Amino acid sequence: MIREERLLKVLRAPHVSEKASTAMEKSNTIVLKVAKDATKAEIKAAVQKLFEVEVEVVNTLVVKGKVKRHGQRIGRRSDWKKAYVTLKEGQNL
Amino acid sequence: MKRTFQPSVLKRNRSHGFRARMATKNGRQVLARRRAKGRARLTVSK
Amino acid sequence: AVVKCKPTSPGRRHVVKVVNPELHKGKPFAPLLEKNSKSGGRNNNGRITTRHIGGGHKQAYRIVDFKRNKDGIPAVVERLEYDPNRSANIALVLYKDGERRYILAPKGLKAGDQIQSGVDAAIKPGNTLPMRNIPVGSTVHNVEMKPGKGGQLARSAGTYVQIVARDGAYVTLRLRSGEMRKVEADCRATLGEVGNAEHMLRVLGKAGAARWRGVRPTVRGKGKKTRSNKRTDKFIVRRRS
RNA sequence: GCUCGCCGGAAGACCAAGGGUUCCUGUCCAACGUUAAUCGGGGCAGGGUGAGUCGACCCCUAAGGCGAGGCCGAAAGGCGUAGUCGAUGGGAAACAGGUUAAUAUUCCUGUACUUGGUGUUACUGCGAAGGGGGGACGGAGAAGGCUAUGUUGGCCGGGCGACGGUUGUCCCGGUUUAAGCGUGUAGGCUGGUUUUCCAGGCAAAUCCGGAAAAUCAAGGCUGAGGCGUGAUGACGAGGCACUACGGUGCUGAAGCAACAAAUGCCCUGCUUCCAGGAAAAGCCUCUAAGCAUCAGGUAACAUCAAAUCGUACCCCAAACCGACACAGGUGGUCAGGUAGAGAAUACCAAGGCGCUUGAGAGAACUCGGGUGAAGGAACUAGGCAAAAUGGUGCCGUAACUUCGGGAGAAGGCACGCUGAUAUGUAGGUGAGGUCCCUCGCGGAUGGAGCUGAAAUCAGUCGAAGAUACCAGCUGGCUGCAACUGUUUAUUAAAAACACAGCACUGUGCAAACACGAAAGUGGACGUAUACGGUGUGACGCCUGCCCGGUGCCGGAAGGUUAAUU
RNA sequence: AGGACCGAACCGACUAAUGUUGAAAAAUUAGCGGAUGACUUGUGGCUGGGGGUGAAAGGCCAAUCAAACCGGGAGAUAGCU
Repeated sequence: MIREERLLKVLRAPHVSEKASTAMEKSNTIVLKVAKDATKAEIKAAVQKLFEVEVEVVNTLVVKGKVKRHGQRIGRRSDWKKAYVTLKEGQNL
Repeated sequence: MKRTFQPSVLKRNRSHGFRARMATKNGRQVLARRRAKGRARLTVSK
Repeated sequence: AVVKCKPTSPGRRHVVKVVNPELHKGKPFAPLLEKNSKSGGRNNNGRITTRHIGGGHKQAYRIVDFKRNKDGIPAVVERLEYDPNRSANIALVLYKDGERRYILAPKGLKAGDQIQSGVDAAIKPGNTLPMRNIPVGSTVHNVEMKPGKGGQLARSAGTYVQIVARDGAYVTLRLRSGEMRKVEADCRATLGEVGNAEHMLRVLGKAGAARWRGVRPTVRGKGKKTRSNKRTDKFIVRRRS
């Protein structure tokens, strides 16, 4: 009951980092960058109906953009949400 | 000694916020003239 | 009863305390506490209009009934309470039907007394009945100026009004200020006189007594009458002397 | 890596406002750092903030804001009803241990807990924008118990000392363990149960309140803490095997007794007191219309969900406010050891630092300090600055006085350590056992070990025994002011201000006055023992005579006078 | 209980010195007062300039005040430099 296209568009792409790798090898957790709203229910539905795997708990956080001023030109980064997804049953990448 | 400027977002946005300014007609004229001038930030950016 | 505290130190070196043991000790009737606390003496605009006022200790307001519309229902007085709003004390009267209301306690009213209003109440202190049934020459308190309000005259401590004559539908009084006024006889009146009249004995001891009561200091900066009403001249007979 | 020093009721740690990525890793020294700058709060790239149990959010609320109708005003606009916003308060729930370079009560093992929906079981009177309970409240004081915490004893594992002794009443580190569950103690509060009736709680009500009777006086409510589970669990020094020298896996015993004790809890309590010390929602009971096989409510069962927002970093400073990486200011919580009256002062535990220019020289002079023979305010407008006492218990303590005070008046007595009284005294803390015992969170008992002052005698050390820091100089005369306090931020802190009391004057309630073209509000949800204005300023002796003129009160034979006709 | 005393945090700096182109456009050194109430403070709201407020100095209203800041009258006027 989460509709279509919305589930496909909610998530942007997975995130790769040392912490992400440690989480993957410790608790089989997946770190994703998702849309702005990116509600927990929408993320759950998208993961269930896209990766065909079960999700135990969904945790999300907002990462504030940085500043990369080039000299008298203050340009701030955009805003994106980081979500941690725990499967507990899927031994996939 | 305690200085004059004591930062407070609540006080600033309640004494010079967009809604507070627009509540009275005088603030509406202030906003209109600021828009005519072309100020990037009308009142405050929370 | 006044107790002269020993002059241990200035500021309560010369204080006079007005204590009265029979007054109830403890919390008041909670269901009768509401708003109208310390206002600060500031109008809606926010400017000073009654200068030398402000502050004061927090005080709750107790609803007190003056109409005495309950007629023919005897009530028993249970205790006496001190009302910070008014100098005079109040009496907690429980009606036979179960009503618990407050009323100014006269001097002759003690705990465990029967009070009944109406046109058939006996002529004894504490009762209330229309002035049309009040014998001439009997002192009164809580006098009413127009029926339906209840006791607009003589509400402060030790205030009494002596009836001199009726002279037709109206009735002529003599207020404590020393002036005779004509009032509608249908107005309700309360027999007896108000309670404790020892208000002047206390001297407040020190500055704090007046300061925390809500009175600010008066800062230094005659016979010009300013009475101009021209509507109650007929009602009033002669001014004070 | 080591030595020396400072803070350690902070110069430490945790939070909200504050700033918004300064936090970690890799890399560079042009400027940014008052100096070189491989370093950093500087530049570039990458990573980091995980919530039903934190808080916000959110239901209703105080001060206060907006304001449909409506009032007023030439209009902008002013007040204001229903209503709606508005915390600085109130409402549902979590901890032990571990983890990353950086995040945790958020992730991992466990015990758990609050709320809402879904369907089932059996029962049944359910249903408010209403009533009632409590929510729900002030200053001060205290005793009695308990907890964190600290100390001592045993125990666990390791030691025989770079130099005189150190197998022992010697040293080293530990002797830690949550939320929940049942017990409901110490303590506090309340008098209960049954039946009939009722001008009240806007109409009604089994509910509250009121009136009658029968019965008991033992029933109920609240209530820290300890107890067993929690936990045959976690942690644990120190050890046994693998190392990219950063680290990895396993093992692991004591983990108990006594004392002290808090600002923390019992306590939103107890006593006193005048200055009499908020509202609403959350929860429970009944009724209005309605429904009365329905729908709903009751306890259990299985399941679902608790959306969204910050979780880095400093938070008495290099990160906030002061133009600065500034001798300044910034709310709340944690509060160890030594001696001590303590949260001041002196040194230490964990923790953080030696403060962004250094080395020599050892002159005059400037700043802050140490001692100085003789005099001791003699200098100076001026005891200004400086110098001296400084505590404990005892003796003693004047004039006056409102009998409270003066007063710590002035002036003297002893202050270390050791032994005896008494191998450690009174007090307190306080285990077993006898007797019974609802028989255990029972009582008369009787001493284990610990604090041990205070008091007398004796011995001894030095010039000084409060020997450190900390810590009143002392009395008299005299003008001013009742005392305490308040302002001239930034030349005058008072002899100025007010101050408790007193005197005069005006105010009859739609009160006087003030804010306002005006609705309206303060006065006051008060009523001449109250309020407004003026003058003086506790207390004792008095406020005496005078109405020319100036303001005020009561008004009159009379002279003068506009609008108006 | 004490608008009590001695005395911490806290509260305005009174006194001599430093600083007077400072560390600071008002602080520090060492004494001094209150420190249970006429006390102080955090968080929100109100009193808006011929007005506010003021235990009264004609103080404060943003490092300023015997009348704050901004735009306009306004290139005010000036027998003055």
